[PDB]
Amino acid sequence: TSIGTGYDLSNSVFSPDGRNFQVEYAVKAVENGTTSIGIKCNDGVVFAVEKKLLVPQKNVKIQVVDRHIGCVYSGLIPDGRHLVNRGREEAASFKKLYKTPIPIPAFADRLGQYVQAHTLYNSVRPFGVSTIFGGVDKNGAHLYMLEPSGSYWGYKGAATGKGRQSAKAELEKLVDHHPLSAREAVKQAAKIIYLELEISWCSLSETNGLHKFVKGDLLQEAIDFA
Amino acid sequence: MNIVPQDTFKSQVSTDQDKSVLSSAVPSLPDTLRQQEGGAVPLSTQLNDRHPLESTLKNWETTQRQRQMEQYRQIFGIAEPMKRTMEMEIVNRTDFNPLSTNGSIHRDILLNKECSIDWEDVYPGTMVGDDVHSKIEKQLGI
Amino acid sequence: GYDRHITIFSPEGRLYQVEYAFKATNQTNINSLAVRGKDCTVVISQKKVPDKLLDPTTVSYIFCISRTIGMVVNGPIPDARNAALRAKAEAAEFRYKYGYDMPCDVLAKRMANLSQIYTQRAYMRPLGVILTFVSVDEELGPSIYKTDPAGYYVGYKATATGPKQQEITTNLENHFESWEKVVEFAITHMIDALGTEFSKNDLEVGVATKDKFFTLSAENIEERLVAIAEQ
Amino acid sequence: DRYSFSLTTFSPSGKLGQIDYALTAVKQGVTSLGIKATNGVVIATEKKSSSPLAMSETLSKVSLLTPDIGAVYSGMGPDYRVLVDKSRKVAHTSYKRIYGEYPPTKLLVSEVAKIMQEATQSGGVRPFGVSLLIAGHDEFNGFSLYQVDPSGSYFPWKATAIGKGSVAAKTFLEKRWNDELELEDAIHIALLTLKESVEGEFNGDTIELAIIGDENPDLLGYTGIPTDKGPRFRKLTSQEINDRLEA
Amino acid sequence: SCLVLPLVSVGNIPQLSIDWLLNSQANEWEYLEALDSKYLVEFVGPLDRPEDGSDSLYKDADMKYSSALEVFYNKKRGLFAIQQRTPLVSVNYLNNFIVEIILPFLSKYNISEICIWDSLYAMEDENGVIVRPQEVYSLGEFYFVNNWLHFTPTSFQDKISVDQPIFKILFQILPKALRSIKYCSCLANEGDNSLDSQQFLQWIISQPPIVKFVRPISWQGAYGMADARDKF
Amino acid sequence: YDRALSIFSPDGHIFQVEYALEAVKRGTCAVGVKGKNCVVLGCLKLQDTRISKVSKIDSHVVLSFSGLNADSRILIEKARVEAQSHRLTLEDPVTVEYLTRYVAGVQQRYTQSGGVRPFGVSTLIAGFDPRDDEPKLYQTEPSGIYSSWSAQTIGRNSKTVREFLEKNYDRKEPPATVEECVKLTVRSLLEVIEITVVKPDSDIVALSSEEINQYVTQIE
Amino acid sequence: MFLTRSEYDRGVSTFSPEGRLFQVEYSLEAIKLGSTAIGIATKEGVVLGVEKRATSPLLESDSIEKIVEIDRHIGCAMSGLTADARSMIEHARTAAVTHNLYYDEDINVESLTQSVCDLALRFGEGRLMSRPFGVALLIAGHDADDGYQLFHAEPSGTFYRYNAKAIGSGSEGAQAELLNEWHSSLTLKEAELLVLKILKQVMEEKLDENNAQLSCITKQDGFKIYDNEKTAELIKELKEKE
Amino acid sequence: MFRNNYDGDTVTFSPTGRLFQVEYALEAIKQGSVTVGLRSNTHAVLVALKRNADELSSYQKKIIKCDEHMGLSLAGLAPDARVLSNYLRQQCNYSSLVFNRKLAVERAGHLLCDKAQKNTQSYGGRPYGVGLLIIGYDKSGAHLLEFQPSGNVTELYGTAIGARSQGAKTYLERTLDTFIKIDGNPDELIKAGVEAISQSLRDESLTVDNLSIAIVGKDTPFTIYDGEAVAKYI
Amino acid sequence: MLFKQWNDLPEPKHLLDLPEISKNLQSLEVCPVPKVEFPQDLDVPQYSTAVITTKIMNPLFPKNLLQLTSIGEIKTTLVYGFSFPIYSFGKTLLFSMEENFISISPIFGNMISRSIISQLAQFSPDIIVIGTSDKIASMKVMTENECTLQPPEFITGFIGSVLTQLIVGPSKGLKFKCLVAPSEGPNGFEKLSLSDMGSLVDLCGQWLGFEPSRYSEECYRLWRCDSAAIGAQSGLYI
Repeated sequence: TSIGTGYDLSNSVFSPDGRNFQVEYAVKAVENGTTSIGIKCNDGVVFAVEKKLLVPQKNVKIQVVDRHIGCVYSGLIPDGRHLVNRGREEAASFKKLYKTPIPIPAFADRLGQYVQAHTLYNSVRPFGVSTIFGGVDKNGAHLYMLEPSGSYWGYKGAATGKGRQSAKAELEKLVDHHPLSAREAVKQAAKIIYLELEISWCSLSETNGLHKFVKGDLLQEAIDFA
Repeated sequence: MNIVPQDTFKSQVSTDQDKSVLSSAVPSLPDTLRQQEGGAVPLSTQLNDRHPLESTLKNWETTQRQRQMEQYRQIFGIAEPMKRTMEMEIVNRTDFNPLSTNGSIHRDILLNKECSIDWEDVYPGTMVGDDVHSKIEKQLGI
Repeated sequence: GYDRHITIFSPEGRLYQVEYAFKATNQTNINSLAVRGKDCTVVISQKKVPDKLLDPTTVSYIFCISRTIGMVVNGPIPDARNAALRAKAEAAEFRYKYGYDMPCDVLAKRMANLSQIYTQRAYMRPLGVILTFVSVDEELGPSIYKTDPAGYYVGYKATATGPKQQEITTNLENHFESWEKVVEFAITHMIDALGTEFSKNDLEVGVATKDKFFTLSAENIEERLVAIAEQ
Repeated sequence: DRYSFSLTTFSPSGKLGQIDYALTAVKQGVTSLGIKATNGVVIATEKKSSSPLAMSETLSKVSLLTPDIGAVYSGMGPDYRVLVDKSRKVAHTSYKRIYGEYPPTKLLVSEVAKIMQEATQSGGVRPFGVSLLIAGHDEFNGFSLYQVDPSGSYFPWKATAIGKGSVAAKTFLEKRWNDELELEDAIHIALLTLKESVEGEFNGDTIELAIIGDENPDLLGYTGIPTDKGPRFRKLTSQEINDRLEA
Repeated sequence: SCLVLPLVSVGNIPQLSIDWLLNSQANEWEYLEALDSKYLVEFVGPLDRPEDGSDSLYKDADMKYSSALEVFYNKKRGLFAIQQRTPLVSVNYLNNFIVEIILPFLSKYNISEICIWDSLYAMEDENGVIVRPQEVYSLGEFYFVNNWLHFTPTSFQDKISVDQPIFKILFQILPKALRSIKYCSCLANEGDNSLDSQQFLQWIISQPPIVKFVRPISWQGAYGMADARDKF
Repeated sequence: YDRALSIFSPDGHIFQVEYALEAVKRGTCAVGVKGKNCVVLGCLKLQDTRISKVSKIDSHVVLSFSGLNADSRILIEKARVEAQSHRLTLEDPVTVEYLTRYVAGVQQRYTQSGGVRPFGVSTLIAGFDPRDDEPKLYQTEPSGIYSSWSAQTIGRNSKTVREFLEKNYDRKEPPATVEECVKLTVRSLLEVIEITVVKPDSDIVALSSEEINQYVTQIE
Repeated sequence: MFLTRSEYDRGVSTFSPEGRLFQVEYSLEAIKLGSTAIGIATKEGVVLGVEKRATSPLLESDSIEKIVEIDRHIGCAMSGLTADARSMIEHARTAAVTHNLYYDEDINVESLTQSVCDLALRFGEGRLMSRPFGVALLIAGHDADDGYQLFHAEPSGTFYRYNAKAIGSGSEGAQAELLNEWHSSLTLKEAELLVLKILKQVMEEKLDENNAQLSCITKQDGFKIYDNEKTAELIKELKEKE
Repeated sequence: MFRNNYDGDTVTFSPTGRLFQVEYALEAIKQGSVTVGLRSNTHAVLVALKRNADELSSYQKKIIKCDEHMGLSLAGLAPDARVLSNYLRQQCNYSSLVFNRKLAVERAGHLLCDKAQKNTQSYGGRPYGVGLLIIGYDKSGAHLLEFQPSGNVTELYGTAIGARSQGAKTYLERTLDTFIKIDGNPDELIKAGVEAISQSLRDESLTVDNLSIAIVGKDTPFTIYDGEAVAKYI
Repeated sequence: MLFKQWNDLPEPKHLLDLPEISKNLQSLEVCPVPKVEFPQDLDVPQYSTAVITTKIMNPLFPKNLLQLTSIGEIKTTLVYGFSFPIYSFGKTLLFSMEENFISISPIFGNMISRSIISQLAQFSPDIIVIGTSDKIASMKVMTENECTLQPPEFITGFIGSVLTQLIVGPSKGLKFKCLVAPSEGPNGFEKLSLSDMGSLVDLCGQWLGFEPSRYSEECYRLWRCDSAAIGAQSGLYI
């Protein structure tokens, strides 16, 4: 049973099966969002999304939380914006304190704790967003997907939104083919999205370990591959 | 990130700074009958030559708590102090008891004071305004 | 009525919302084992990672809470990580206040009292996790304490947790020099109870020694499995 | 949000529902009992365990509140544990720190009852789902035994029992109690009552028993202050309990 | 011949179960007649039809509207179903509604049994008629607080409560074609009872199986029409 | 829409205040009559008589009430505290309008949160301003509305006693003597005795339970 | 398709499906319960008038006080839940006196009614009050900036400049007849007689100096409330217009 | 129907993830009157059709000014418009007092976005239910931001909000190629805006009382034209 | 707010708040039903048309523009004794039910609609119905030849009773054109947007035969100066 009538109209309620139906409904909110994927390279990570009076150089979906770490979310715009800004605050405070880029697992932890805290009290609702974030790191590169429950894990690839199932299937076939260079992963991300395009990547070899947008020549080459 | 309470003196003073005890006839002066402090004679200007310790001992625990929250913000991030504070405010705001002086049994657990005594515990220390109704009005802000 | 949404008594005298918080602890299918040697404590957990895309490096339900205390959590990872941060801050505060390393059972008592808070305040939900603390105490030696969402806790000679915990517990009752032998013993009994020949990545293992708590790396679990397969 | 409505309220019958349901939770709890002798008090209970792998030595159902006062409970163990912590703290703060001596049993019982009652007024908490038997000695009131219920009502008893066996235990005590019992007679009657009340294995490791008696200077931990008084509360070891059971 | 009668009860579970029944078996059911809305809240709406696109239950050309209260009949089974789209204006007029709507219908079609379908909000059990509450469902019957209806084992009810069922069965006991009463009750909660009503109908059919449940197309508007906006 | 103070009815009523006025309608009846020179107020076997419903708030101003007795006693205590607080902060005794305004403000204040019950009491405030001799009579209501009246009645029988006063009072031939005010008051009460007479310069007398007026009016 | 209860109107924060805060609508209905007030602006002055509704003949009409001074050149007529009107008038008076104290300058009537509406906002974000006020204020005054001007303050926290406005019961008819009969050249005397005529149109009891009172703003004289003698004289002159 | 259960607060999602209570605040904009905004590269223009409650009443002030560089347009709830305008102007001021720098328009918009998001997630308040158009000119040139009370902000060349904004927005979508080039000739941009707002009219025409205009640019601080000043553009 | 009140569980929504007829609940007796008397002296046959509306719609019928003559009242009894006037103008009869969710339990409106329709089915004039529904998303035209209501949409309240008796019941086949504006609020307190008001006048003036410009302007006055339907919307929204 997916509805859970009588245990759903308030946050923090456990149903008799121990399910928090408000959390399942916030997950179901993610299933409506723009299909978005991330791919983990040998050297880095790449993110891609499926997405007239808008100023086009200002209409951007992938959010750089820090030069160290890139972020893409799906679900509720304002919840995504809020979580992104909270993460950017946490990254900036970590950097001010410890004079180093925030380790991707520490950032992930801080975000998971912030989201999870919104599951504890009836006076707040879970975030209606699932976020894929990742970047190059002192220990390599990490890709995380943070569900609205606050559950998070590292991934070799992740997809969210309405197309998430087919994206997951194709990204899993891709992983089965490469048990990737930044170039190849960019091409495959473009393909998976095609299966407007916008891409960004972070790799030690090809972005000096910073997060950067994939734009211009390489974007057109990825579209040609797709 | 303080050990000794630093911010410990009022920067601004006014006859109206003390709310809930204002004259209804002239909403600019204290109500010296409702104050029950022994007249106006405890005029606010007499808050002078305070004991050097008092301004630090009153708010020592508050300063320790603020340092603890700061440490949790630095190490664990904004989530942990937020959670702690939300729990604490839930406890404080749901425990209403106009007759008991005693601290809440759960407040002590959250503060980790289950096995701690202080002099504020040992020494927990009126014709007008002592009534249960005055406490109701303070708590609801009537 | 309200007894369904908040942790008040039902006419039966039951806190349904706490019993339902117990059922949340089995929503993950992981099960786990803890055992005591003479001078070490070992905790075995399953690591179910069938999803090709999921990175098993990150998927751990065993948390290092202190130099000498570790705990494994059964139940959803967000609440497990919350409990972990809470216990870790409490162990550090205890060390700061009392000048000696927090005993495992005092940390268990603290976390159980917090769970009692969550079972008694109307507006705080119970946390929905079962915590098993493992340590080698300097007075009591190796010891295991497990804490429930109800805020019950008791010490154990060994434990199992999760959907099949009865099978492991009964195997341990059937049963009842170095920590590597104890790890191999616990793994062998997990295999015998559950019927699954584990891959090197089907398991995660934590060891508390006299000096420290540590988690095994995949190459250490690999060599333990090899040493098992020698027999 | 400045207010929270009272969770405990009167029903049209005039009965406070949450108090009735806490007393029902008490009725559901495992049997515990206590007995005043002329020269002591017994308190005893079953160490029900969820597994044989649990360490019974950690199932401290009986706990010292003062060297002269001890408590046992039936019902929600976490509530009992928090109440014990608070009762110890209040025994020190309210009394030992003021008068330099431990409270009499009557006043510590009154303090516990006050703590339990206020959970019945609050709109933030449910009442505690436990009743406590508190046994103690006072220099003036002598040996005393009180039963505190979830309402925070308390009464002095000669003997009583609470939990599942409560009614049958109270009848066995009422037929077997007399005003001349010695502490060894009270211990024997307690053990026989619990043998009749316990379910399944009855042994010195499934039971625990404490007494209030004479001072035990071998439990005082220091020598040379001759006016200073060893604890009167003493938990019996499972060895000693088994040696009783062989009677 | 048999009748089912959906009460306007918590979660609307009876009415939702009737919509399930009619739209799942829509080849077997047809509309017969309106019944007098006199005691009901007035209601006018379009013709509902199965979301699978099968033939509509309404068959006329110029019936552009649907009544607050309507009767459907299963041609194969001698089986009738009232659909009630609105509550009574007054619970006291429940007596008048029974006496002036139901009995003249039961007689007009010599109906031999009426199935009263109900849902009880567990919080409203001030009488204490709930027993073995682990049972989600209850079946009472009668053949030609009060103990007039006989409840089966595995029913959550020991006795009838002083509610719309007692009123109905009282004013039924107080036409000769009628031979037995059935009272199906679901222990229920507020919310989207679509699935809960599907499961209630399943349990009724257990205690003519449905090969596939189909929603009415009207239920497709139950959450509005679209998101249609720039905020996911 | 009945179950909070915060909720307007769709027709703009706040039913929770009308239910407090219905609570007033159940309280024991209190009557007040202004003269030209005075204001008159009026309203088991084993009761201990030695240990009146008319309560002096200050030497010059008097408060009667109807409704819940305990609420009335709390509001009387607050009115007394305010009277003495004014007399301390300012040298002048309170105006009777100032006192009734304060009382109505307190009653309103207990209406400004859904977490507190409003006082289910209506008060009849009678007296004279210091150094003044215009008689003033006021009513306060659970809403914290207040009004000035030549005569009023509140509580169980206020309907009939008010309909009596509406014809036996004359707005332009008011009773011009203390005995005439007491007569009119007792008559109004006899439609359904305790009487208090307040006079200028802080002169107040509970009228001795003089049955003479009762006998005279029964003869009439 | 079923009829079910919709609770969107039972809470101040709750939007209706189409985005209405229905508790503000019901606050305006509570104002429609209130007794009538009439205001007419003119190039010579602003006139205010109110229905002094009386529960009983024993009520002292001389103490109903439906029109109050806020400042020397600003007055206000109430309708609705008088307790809330008292709170708003005390706020407005405090604002006016404070503006005088701090700026050596009487408040602009627009700034005053802005402050009053800023108060009425505080059922939501600037919370102070459990509910919106059940009172509309009709604020009339004179200032050197804009002269004679009349404002209506709703409990929604919005104010409009009006030439003439009716509030309270009968305000639909009174407003329709003000719209028919108001014109820019209207002199103050005939504006007073128009106010009286509209009151006689909408008052169900016979218009009387004991059940109505009039007021005007005039820069030579500030705010004033007419005595019963002049009100009766004006009512006689109105009956002479008949 | 079932929407009735899951729409009581901003804190319950429905079984479909809708969060109806925010949707209702976004519908609250459709009750507002139409306003248009557009910009070239050098100038930005707002146009608004004001309304009045009755023929005896003045028209309500629909456009405001944060400072001499940026300004704002309102549609929707007047109380929330008041709140947000006071907030945006208290931020513009604090920025100037502490740093002596004109607050960047984009930053001001992000500050509004943040403020608006909070009410979407706590139980007690409600979403602001008001849309805002922000225009300004700074070092980065002319800006136009549309704010939606969901807490969404977009920088646009032109837009419309209010009851029939769809007409004006469709017209602008046909003509953006023309107005963005209108640099140094602001009169033609104002007239283009008044043309755009001449669509979406219903039973009404633009008049010096009901129409309001404002403009800002490189050579032009934020100025509002209303009344007889608008007759140049009608 | 830091917490939601524990006591504020959702109140069940299958029950409506309609006003109960007998405070003596559990009557176990067949209750009386509102008796209605239509004014029998009315020469209804002399009117070609009848306009049936809820009094919310009165701003659509500007008295001074129409010369809306007053006519005899319809009476009811049940004692509650509610009654409301008839009107007529321009060879057209008019009914304005004072609908009220709190006072007039809809059984009264049901019986009044029975009395009206049963009086008016004979010598049948053309029926125009103007009313409200909260379930329709936009203004709808409805007539015997076409139901424009989408399957989720429906009409209820007294105008629903009128439509019910027009469609099916003790009378049948009475041709009508029905116009419903989208509304919100309880019966008797509905609010309408200015878009609804504008479309509603711009349509009903065409059906009812008025000079569109002057009729529109007069209706705009009747809407704006005050009305039940405009409510706060002149001040609540910019």
